[PDB]
Amino acid sequence: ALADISGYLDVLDSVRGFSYLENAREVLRSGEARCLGNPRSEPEYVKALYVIGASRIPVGDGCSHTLEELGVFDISVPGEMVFPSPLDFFERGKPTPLVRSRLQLPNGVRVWLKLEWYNPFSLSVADRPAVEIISRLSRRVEKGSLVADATSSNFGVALSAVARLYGYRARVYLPGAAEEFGKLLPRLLGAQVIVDPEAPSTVHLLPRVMKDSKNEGFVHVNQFYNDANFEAHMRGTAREIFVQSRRGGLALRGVAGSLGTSGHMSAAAFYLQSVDPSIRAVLVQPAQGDSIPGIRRVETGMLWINMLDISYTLAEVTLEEAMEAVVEVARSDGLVIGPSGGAAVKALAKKAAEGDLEPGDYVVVVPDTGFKYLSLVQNALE
Ligand SMILES: Cc1ncc(COP(=O)(O)O)c(CN[C@@H](COP(=O)(O)O)C(=O)O)c1O
Repeated sequence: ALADISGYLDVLDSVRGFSYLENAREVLRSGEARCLGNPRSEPEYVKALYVIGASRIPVGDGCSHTLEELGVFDISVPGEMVFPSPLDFFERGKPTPLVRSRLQLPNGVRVWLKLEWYNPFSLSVADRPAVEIISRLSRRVEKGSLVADATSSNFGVALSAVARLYGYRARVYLPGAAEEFGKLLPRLLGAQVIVDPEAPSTVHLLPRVMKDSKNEGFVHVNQFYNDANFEAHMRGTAREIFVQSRRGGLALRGVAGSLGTSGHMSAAAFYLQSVDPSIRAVLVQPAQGDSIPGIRRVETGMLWINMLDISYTLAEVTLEEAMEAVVEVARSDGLVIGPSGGAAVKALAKKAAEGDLEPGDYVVVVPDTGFKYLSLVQNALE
């Protein structure tokens, strides 16, 4: 029998650790889930169903239910794109678009771009962990409280918009090299902004954010370490790639993407590899010395990509190459993607050129829109 999962969402605040992900993997592998006689007594199984995108739980004795029955494949978007409020727009206005590029890659690699700027608050993939993180906290943190984090730009914008929509104040910390939209748009959205010209990277800033958190008592939502980030992408980004691949008729052979906190690409690789373990994940390594906004090198400390049972391949990409790929996609598709999106197209093209990849459909997650990076666009034009 089926029950509405929204009833059982306290397992989100009681289950800890990654061991529940075994259940998520097996349900996705087998395409079905066993009924729970006492759902309240299996909180790991319930969390696993939420995390893969079920809206209903299987309840009863000996029965089982398919992904489709559990609502993994439910259509959420009203055909007419009308929404009673901004958060309902964020929630129901999904999947984000998956668009075949006209770009031709060597060796039968067909390229599809998943456009994460179609998120309403930061015009970036960072809306999704902001919403899930503030939502989970809205259960236990009193309204009016301050929330804060370190960001490269995007997550701090999404944080400021989302915290305000739920009744919280926000503070964002940024390094001096961050884009101007990152330092300015949070103030527009009513958040306090702290810029460190000394900080060379966003993780550099984490000790200061932690220290100020002890002194002032604000909630440090810590997108680097908060599992709600990874879980937002499992039930959003990754489940969409799966559902979009199936209903789209793609022969999905891999996904490509870039790593900041590593939340969205871990989710993508973990989720799809549960369904089919030969699916590649090609991941961008910014070249040592180079700064590509929003992203960073693996060895510098990433939670999910490291701890989860995920296969991936790295590719080194310089900022110059990322920008040449922004240029090619624009001229080829008329879409203007951000530097980290060009970096992932470039990483996929490298692997294609080397003969490493099966022919088929590859999805590239494009984190944001190039319109936000005019100085780098001007440099690339040269
Ligand atoms: C523009 C851009 N491109 C890629 C990413 C990577 O997503 P992840 O968190 O792996 O999921 C982001 C994410 N931006 C964060 C993190 O900045 P860091 O370099 O310290 O991870 C942000 O603060 O906005 C992004 O913005």
